[PDB]
Amino acid sequence: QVFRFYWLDAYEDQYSQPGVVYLFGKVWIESADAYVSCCVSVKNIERTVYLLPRENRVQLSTGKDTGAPVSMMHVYQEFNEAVAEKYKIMKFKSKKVDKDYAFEIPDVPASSEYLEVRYSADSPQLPQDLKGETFSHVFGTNTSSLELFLLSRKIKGPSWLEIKSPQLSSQPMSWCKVEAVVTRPDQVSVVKDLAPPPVVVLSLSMKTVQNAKTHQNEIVAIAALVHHTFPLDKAPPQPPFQTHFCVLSKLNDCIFPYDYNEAVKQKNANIEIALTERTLLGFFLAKIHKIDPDVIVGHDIYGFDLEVLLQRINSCKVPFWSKIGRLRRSVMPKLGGRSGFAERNAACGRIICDIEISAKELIRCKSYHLSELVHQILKAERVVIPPENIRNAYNDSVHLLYMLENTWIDAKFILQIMCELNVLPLALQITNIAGNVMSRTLMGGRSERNEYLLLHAFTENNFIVPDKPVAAYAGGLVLEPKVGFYDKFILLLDFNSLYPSIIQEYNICFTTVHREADEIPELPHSDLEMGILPREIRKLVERRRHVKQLMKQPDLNPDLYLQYDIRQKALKLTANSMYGCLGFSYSRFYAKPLAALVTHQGREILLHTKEMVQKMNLEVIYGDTDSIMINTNCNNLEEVFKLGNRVKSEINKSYKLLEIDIDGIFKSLLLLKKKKYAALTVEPTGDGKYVTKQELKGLDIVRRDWCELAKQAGNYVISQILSDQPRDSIVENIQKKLTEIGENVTNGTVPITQYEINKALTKDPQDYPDKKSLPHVHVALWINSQGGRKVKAGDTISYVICQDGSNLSASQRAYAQEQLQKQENLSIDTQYYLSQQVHPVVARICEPIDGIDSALIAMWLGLDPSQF
DNA sequence: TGTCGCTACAATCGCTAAGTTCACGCAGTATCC
Ligand SMILES: Nc1nc2c(ncn2[C@H]2C[C@H](O)[C@@H](COP(=O)(O)OP(=O)(O)OP(=O)(O)O)O2)c(=O)[nH]1
Ligand SMILES: [Mg+2]
Repeated sequence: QVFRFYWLDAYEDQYSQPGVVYLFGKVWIESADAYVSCCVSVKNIERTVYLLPRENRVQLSTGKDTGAPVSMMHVYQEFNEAVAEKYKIMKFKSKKVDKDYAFEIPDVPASSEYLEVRYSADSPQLPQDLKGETFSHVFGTNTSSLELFLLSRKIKGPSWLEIKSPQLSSQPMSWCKVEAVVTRPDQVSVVKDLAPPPVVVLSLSMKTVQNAKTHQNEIVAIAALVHHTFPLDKAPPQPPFQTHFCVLSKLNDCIFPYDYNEAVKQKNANIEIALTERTLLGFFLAKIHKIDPDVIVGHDIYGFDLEVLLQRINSCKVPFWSKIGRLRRSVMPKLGGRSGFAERNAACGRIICDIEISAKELIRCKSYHLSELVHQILKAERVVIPPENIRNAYNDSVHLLYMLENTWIDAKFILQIMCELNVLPLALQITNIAGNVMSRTLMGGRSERNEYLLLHAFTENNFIVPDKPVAAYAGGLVLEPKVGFYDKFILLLDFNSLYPSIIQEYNICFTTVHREADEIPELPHSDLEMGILPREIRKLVERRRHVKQLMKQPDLNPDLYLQYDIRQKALKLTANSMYGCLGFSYSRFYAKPLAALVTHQGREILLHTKEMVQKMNLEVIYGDTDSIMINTNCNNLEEVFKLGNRVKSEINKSYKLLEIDIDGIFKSLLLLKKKKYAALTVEPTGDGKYVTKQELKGLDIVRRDWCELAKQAGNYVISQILSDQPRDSIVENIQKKLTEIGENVTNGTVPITQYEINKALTKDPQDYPDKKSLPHVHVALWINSQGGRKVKAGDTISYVICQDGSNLSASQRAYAQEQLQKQENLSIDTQYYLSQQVHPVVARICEPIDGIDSALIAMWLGLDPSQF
């Protein structure tokens, strides 16, 4: 009678169907000897409200205090007489429950007795501020059905579920293969210790041509790759894709090449040629229904792909739109709005993976557009078709097939990127840790993950969580650097998980720090037991430590090493976001006093460590909120390691959980400012042999907002300055290289790509006020003016500042590289680069350097020293 | 419709206020009527 399946996604409609949640997942059907998508509708999820009784009865209007003690019987009688009649509640089940509370609502005791009352989700929802003569507060009034279900059944991310006494649906309600109806939450249970089942992953790339007549993006091809046995707990398979299907349509007025049909037939691929976008969309929807993928992956899927698909479906009136998801509906949610919420609702039941968002979360790159990711991750070169060539493709079979194969290659690259970063396993792990839904986790962001983690933690410990909500404080202390150049051995000491460790050691929790509704609250007493937040953060820290230890294994595959590093960084960021959400104004658990206490303890710890190290007769030259840089004044590495171990042990002796570890040994350092230095990191190889690795932190050479020419010049200068050559030779080489770069720029021998400068966008180009015209924004608008895919918020834009004879400021002459290559009145402003891109960076680098100054750099670059 | 925290640096733009130059008065000498 039981029903075991692996649930992946959950969907709830607060307005359409009250008290109903649909769970989508995989179920093993023995006859087919494979998993089939199944949907389970958990109905009758009653809403629970906790009422806080008063100590004594109070008159409602007079605001008096009669003095009659208020018991649970009196509370129930009042709710049955006044409130039940007032708000038209017919049936409700009432019981007395002893629950805890420690959050930001005044006059609520830590532990007290409440009258839990439930009733159907069809009944009206009580107001959040409801009060009465016998009760002073009502909680959980705005509790969503999904949250109630997840917290009641203790479901934490994807996992196997067992359903008792399943029912059959009267009529089909989902596009899946198996359906089942659960009459109550209590009939659903969780079964642990079972491997996740392989899922279907569909990677799709589409090419569109915009109609300037209506500024509508019309789809002309969809190249899609599918793998039916993609694992969620193992390494990506090779080859990453099993089979594929291609669909290619024509425009409204253009026609196919002469012998397109014969060439397509000879190609032997699964090419299905749809005459019109309507037939193409119908075929795509039928294919999606047949495959029924569980994880649809793409690039800009949430921003461009799904939005265009749904808009064209609506325009062409493709009958069964709801097949894009897994539920059966008739009315499409209104498009637009912020975020991909419309897209997510449209694709309900399918986990949408946007490798753009995932790449932004996982790695750091100068640009996040597909070509840059392909070059950086896969180390391949991507051929880009200009939109004019896409329009002109309808003139020969060869070019049309080239366009289709380019779409196919883009889809393959998207799948390869998804597999390389290991996005799906990491999403599963983080979802299990947090306990939210996987689609939200893959949508990005840290607030929901930590919020659901703390929801699960507090709920399981008999606590009433706060109702969902419908530089504030000081931070870390940065030591004043001893700016200069150091040629001896510098020993770096860095704390491990400093803020998690502070939370653990000092027992900082909602139930331990007695706040008061900007003074740092008192530390908790050492008598109290460990709180919920220390326990959760300790679990996170232990998981990260386990991953790091697993990384230390010798002879590891470099790809597996990078995957482990990414996972460790993700866990570190998860813990740091758990800390940060305490100081998030819109968070469910906004506890600014707790964050202030944590930061104050961090500052105190750093100050104490600095004082201890200085009291040890050692030199301290830098430190950023958890770290210290020490000038050993030694040239032997063994003594450096010995002293480092001694000082690390001495510092660790004063703490119970906080530990200090030797971060690295720098043979040479260039301390310029706060958060700006370059060093030759030393990694010992053995038998007294060590390898020197360069390391730049915060310099302009490691920033995407500078031209690659300036970055190259600064890198060469830093390499020379950090070398062991005599100073005179270093200065001579710097002069020679600067003269060479000046000659190259003056003679136009530099490659054009070295002039690009990248600046990201915060809002849409339209939403930027008319604050003159910020360079990138300027170019951004041009890109939107031109006939190409628009540029939205959070998109990098590479522009080249060029001469136009305008006698205007540089910031108002920013242009795209294609603009320069096209227009005959635009030329690269050589003087601008030589004076404001190369000179500033090298001058900043060489500030503490003897023999080099701004005037000398200008002279070597061929500029006029006068102004400098 | 959501949206982790804070600290630091750097370029750009607007504002604006001190600093500067250029021009108006007085005194003297001189030339030229
Ligand atoms: N909220 C938040 N806090 C951060 C972030 N990055 C760093 N911090 C805080 C918490 C860290 O413990 C502290 C020191 O930074 P670290 O990069 O050395 O990380 P941490 O010491 O926690 O761990 P680790 O040294 O990598 O083992 O600064 C962040 O992105 N968000
Ligand atoms: Mg650290």
